[PDB]
Amino acid sequence: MLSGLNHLTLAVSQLAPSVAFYQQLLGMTLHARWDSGAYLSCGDLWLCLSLDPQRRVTPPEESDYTHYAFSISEADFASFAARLEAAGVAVWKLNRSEGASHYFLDPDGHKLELHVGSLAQRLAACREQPYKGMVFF
Amino acid sequence: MLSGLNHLTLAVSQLAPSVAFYQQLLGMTLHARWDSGAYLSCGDLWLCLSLDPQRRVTPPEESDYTHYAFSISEADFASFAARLEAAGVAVWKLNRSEGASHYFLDPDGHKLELHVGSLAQRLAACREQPYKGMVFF
Ligand SMILES: C[C@H](O)c1ccc([N+](=O)[O-])cc1
Ligand SMILES: [Mn+2]
Ligand SMILES: [Mn+2]
Repeated sequence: MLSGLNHLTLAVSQLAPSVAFYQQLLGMTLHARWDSGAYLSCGDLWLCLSLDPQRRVTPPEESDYTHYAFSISEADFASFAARLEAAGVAVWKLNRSEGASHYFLDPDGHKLELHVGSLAQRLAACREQPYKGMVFF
Repeated sequence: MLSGLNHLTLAVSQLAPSVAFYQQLLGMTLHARWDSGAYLSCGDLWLCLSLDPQRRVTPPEESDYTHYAFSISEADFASFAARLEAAGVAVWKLNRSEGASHYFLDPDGHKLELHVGSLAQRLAACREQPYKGMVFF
């Protein structure tokens, strides 16, 4: 059967600024780069950045809610979010509707998130403060 | 420090066919559903489906190469691909890289992939036959 996410591939319009964002600013590990892409890891996540002439720099009001959240500990969350803010990283959401989260954009407008907590923790939180119509299986 | 992918959220235009696709066709575990979304898991992956009236059913020629690959074993690959084919799921790309891959579309045009093989396997293949301009770190 399917066993998890093998990799996340993000199309990018300019390879070098995107590598710098994920490696230098977000601290991911860069394993290789080539003329049209790069391979990084973030813990067990395999991230591929793929140079794509079709990728457009997309304002957050023009894209849907599809987004990619990265795990961070409770101890590191606030200072990492504040560092992104001080570095001028654009945002896209302010209301914490799914717990402790910081919502920010990559150079092409990919919607990213820092989040503290697991699915199990979110389900437990939702039992106390459920979303409208929520059912648990 | 970021420790992994916390969750993947896909905006969907119609919640019921998306739940059917991810839970029933793709075999993911449904943990909760509410009026405007659902939480599923696939191995370690926390997947959120978020009902979004801004999501367009998007032909693959009109979206960039951003895509989401799920892990499957080599032994299970061919029968899972055949299941998707029987269900009429559209393919958006043929495989031309190392490791088995099946490139398929979700009901809204999200670009998905079944892939066999790890980052370590890919890096090993690349060291033997580097892409144009490839540098390792
Ligand atoms: C911008 C310049 O071409 C360049 C800088 C750095 C790398 N690298 O670390 O592999 C590649 C290419
Ligand atoms: Mn999220
Ligand atoms: Mn891929």
